[PDB]
Amino acid sequence: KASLDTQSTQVETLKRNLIQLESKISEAKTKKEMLKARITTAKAQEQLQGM
Amino acid sequence: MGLFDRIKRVVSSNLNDLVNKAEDPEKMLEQAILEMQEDLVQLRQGVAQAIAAQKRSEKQYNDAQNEINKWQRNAQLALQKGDENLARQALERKKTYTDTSAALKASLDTQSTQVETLKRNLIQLESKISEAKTKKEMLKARITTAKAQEQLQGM
Repeated sequence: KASLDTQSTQVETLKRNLIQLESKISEAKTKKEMLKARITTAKAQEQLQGM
Repeated sequence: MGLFDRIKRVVSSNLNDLVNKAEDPEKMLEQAILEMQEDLVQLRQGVAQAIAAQKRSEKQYNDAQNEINKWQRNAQLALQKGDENLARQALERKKTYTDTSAALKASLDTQSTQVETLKRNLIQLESKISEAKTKKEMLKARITTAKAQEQLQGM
């Protein structure tokens, strides 16, 4: 029972860690999205040259 | 000295030759436009991905809220039980979860603001391509006038 309780506590922590990890990837994606927005501005400058 | 001097003469000739080969109004605009179109599609996909990512975060946030509610019920049960340790553990669990939920909500709000900006940017980008098309249309009209002059020669 003691081992099970410890195991139960451990799995819950892992699940919480997994959720945190999942949150971290979303944050990275958000950072990537900001970078993508910057790329569009560079593309716009190129478009002006074409005109 | 002349080696450096030789490069300058060569560079001017090389630069002039290179620009002339690629100096096509339609080709230059098209290449940039194609890249822009691809970028726009990628941006739209990214926005869709961001929305999907945001939805996943919301689901996680919803689960956390449900967990807090479950914890609250347990805390109430602990008080009825009269065990101090059980009640204390529940309170600690509620506080960390609440902080996490608040952080998630703040992140979600920021994400929501960011996706909206991207959507607005995409709309602006879409407007920009239309403007380019309008410019191209004006150029096309000019071409017809040139064709008319050629037609007169044929007569």
